[PDB]
Amino acid sequence: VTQEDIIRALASPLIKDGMVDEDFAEYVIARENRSPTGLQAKGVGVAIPHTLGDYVRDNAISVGILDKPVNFSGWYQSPDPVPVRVVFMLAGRTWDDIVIVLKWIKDVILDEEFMKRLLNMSDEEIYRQIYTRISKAPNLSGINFSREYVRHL
Amino acid sequence: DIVMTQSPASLAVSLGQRATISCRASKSVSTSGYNYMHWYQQKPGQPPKLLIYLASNLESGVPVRFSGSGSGTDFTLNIHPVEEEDVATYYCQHSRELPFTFGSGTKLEIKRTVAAPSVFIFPPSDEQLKSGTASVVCLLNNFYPREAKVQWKVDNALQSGNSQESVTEQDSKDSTYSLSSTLTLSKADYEKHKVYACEVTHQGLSSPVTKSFNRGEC
Amino acid sequence: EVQLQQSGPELVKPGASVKISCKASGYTFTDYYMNWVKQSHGKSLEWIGDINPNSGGSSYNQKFKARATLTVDKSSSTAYMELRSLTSEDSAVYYCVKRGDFLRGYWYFDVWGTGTTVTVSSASTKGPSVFPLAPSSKSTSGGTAALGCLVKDYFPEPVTVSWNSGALTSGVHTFPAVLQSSGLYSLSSVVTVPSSSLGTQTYICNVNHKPSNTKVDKKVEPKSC
Ligand SMILES: *[C@@H]1O[C@H](CO)[C@@H](O[C@@H]2O[C@H](CO)[C@@H](O)[C@H](O)[C@H]2NC(C)=O)[C@H](O)[C@H]1NC(C)=O
Repeated sequence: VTQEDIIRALASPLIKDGMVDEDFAEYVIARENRSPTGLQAKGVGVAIPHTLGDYVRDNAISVGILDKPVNFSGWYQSPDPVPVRVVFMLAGRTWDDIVIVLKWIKDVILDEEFMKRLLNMSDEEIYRQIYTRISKAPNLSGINFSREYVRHL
Repeated sequence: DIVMTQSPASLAVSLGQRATISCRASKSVSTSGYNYMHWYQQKPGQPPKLLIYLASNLESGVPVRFSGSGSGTDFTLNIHPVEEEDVATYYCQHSRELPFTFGSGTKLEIKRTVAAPSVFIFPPSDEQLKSGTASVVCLLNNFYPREAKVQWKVDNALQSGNSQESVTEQDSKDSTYSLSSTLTLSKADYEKHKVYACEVTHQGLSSPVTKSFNRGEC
Repeated sequence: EVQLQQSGPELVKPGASVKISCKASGYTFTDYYMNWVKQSHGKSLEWIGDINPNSGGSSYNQKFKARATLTVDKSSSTAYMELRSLTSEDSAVYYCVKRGDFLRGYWYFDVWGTGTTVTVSSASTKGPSVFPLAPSSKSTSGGTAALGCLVKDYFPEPVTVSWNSGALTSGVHTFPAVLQSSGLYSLSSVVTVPSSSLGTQTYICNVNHKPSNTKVDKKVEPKSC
């Protein structure tokens, strides 16, 4: 499973729910090889593949857990790939949409005990935890997160 | 962009007949199991109202007599029984890609039997005379068809060029129109003459109907 | 009930800018996208842009872009649209319309706003003169009679005409405005009532021309015999 398998498997529930165009994963792969998003989250490996957003019909997040970590390139220079265990796929219509969730995810990946729960929870327990935290946020209205956006790989 | 050729431009059906409005998209606006197509009804002088969304689904409250179909590039809006309140303009709209575009619009007018108009004439208000201009109004009320002939007569003289006509939209109940002919003339020219007539010619009248008044008599 | 109350009519000189308000009620304001659609004088609809009320993010049609600005006010649940460098081509009716689908990518429209008429010209606003169309002293001894109000020489559009503060609605026929040779608009509004009510029922037409702050109430009487 390379980055392209991970992206297309995470974009698949988005395209079926009618929130991104048909060739959505191919756009985010194109931007992944231009401005990658490998993040050495202080404990775990985290990648946030996202895109421009004119082909995005609604803001959504698709979460993917990697039991076997996969190398992702990081934007922070350093031609040393990142061992990534959690993938946060993002689709936002406008620049104003993506900036809000990006700071929210920055607070997600700087919460070790929360983050440690993701590694050893099922697709149901993960949805219950991210939904409850998205609900408590005063922003984040307009992002969609249903039970079909959690996938282990 | 996507060009949507809506057809027909005008649609004349009888009461209880079938109304079929077509909309063609220059590109396939269907992706996955989603037909991004919507229909709206705009009654005269009102904001548009939603009829159909996703090319087949009725909005909550829309009567079941409206239906939607179509897939890919050709879509159709249908009204199985056409009612008196259904006179409006219908637009199609696609949600496939940005920017959203609409059809040119389809105006639905319902056919009706001949209805003769009731004619009235109004002398200018004395409050208007102080302003230096007089306006004489002749009213044609609740008639079908829309085509009417209104002639002005001032002391038997047929006027020309000093009259403007205004026609209402088709009524949502009786399916008739109403016309107002306004004769504009100066106060000085208004009082040089006495008789002010309004001769109306219509399909519903075997002979023309004239409504007149004499300046000064009430 | 979901309601999109819009701002009042505007007269703008060419080269200037206008900002239209659109208050929303009856739903969680930040949940649904807000759109703006322009309808020209030919009654053809053109989509302007959408805005996410929660993030402020807006997407625009390319034709109107660099001139249209979409903003919201989350506290008062009000959507704003700003159009700059206006010309005569921008003289149209502008609607704020609600999305309708929550989070599904359907992107249809469920509710259209009340509408705001925007007229762009160099001419100054002028109020109308309301003159009564007195019912004929003949009429009919037991039949039907006709009366109304003549709204003459105003600019720009539009004018709202109601009868008896809205109580009288049946038989009313407010005609479309006609462009007079003087350049100004003119309107006639009529209503049919029974003859036995000319002395028992009082009839008043309520004309409102917002661009010139002209609100007139005129009682329509049968003229003195
Ligand atoms: C991600 O890439 C790194 C860097 O190429 C890989 O780490 C190297 O692994 C090889 C073989 O195991 C070692 O010989 C190198 O010394 C490693 N380089 C280091 C540690 O800097 C790593 O294996 C890759 N991970 C995956 C999952 O493919």
